[PDB]
Amino acid sequence: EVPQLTDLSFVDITDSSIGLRWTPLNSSTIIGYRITVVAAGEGIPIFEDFVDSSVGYYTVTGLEPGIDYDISVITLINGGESAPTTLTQQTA
Amino acid sequence: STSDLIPAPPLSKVPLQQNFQDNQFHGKWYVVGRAGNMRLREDKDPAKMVATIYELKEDKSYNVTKVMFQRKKCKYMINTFVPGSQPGEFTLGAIKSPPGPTSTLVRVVSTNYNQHAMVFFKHVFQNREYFHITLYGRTKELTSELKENFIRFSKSLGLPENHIVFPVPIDQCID
Repeated sequence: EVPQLTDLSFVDITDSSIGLRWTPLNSSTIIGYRITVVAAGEGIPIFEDFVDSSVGYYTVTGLEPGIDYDISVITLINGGESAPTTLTQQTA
Repeated sequence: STSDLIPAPPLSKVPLQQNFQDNQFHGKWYVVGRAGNMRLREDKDPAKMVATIYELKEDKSYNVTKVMFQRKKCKYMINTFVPGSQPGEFTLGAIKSPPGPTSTLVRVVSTNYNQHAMVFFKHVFQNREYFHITLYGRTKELTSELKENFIRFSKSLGLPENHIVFPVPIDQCID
């Protein structure tokens, strides 16, 4: 089963943006990461995007101040993916 | 990269309230049932979607206010719903994609304006299709049959029972 990121961190929290940092996983099985962002209690994501496997840094943009977002980063392999590493962060 | 989600239903399976009256749908709607295909982390103290306020504008769009309860605090989010090809159908206001959705869809499946409404939502992000159905009341209280219909509809769209919830409501955020 696919490895989850074990060190997702939030940095540079503003009223409209949250910075995500993590250490890229090294296995050549890994094709990238999906970032999914949900305003906490909503039933569908607001934001979802992809970065290739080289990336350890993504800034979520166009957020609303004072809202909790559940931010998930999912490890991808060809035809598979991890359980999500999900953390909640409020904007400023 | 093939999506592992429950697939979104064909639109043929998502009716529209016939003779939809935009002026009557207008107002406050409490969340009574929710169902969708996003996988939701098991949480022992989840944030809640309390209510949705639909304000009909002169241009026939809606100003939508989502009322949320997050870590014990009321929160308020704004969307615009722009009308679609049929009455009771809408899309969200133009929003930047990526990383926003490449398409959205809202269908008011059924409503009697003064008691209940059931709304279908779809958000597509390129390959990946998320969908949601919300059962709403003008109060927090609905009839068993109305709830049982929502269950049956959610199932007709391919949603297992565990993705179909009736959250216990708050006493907050409204009055």
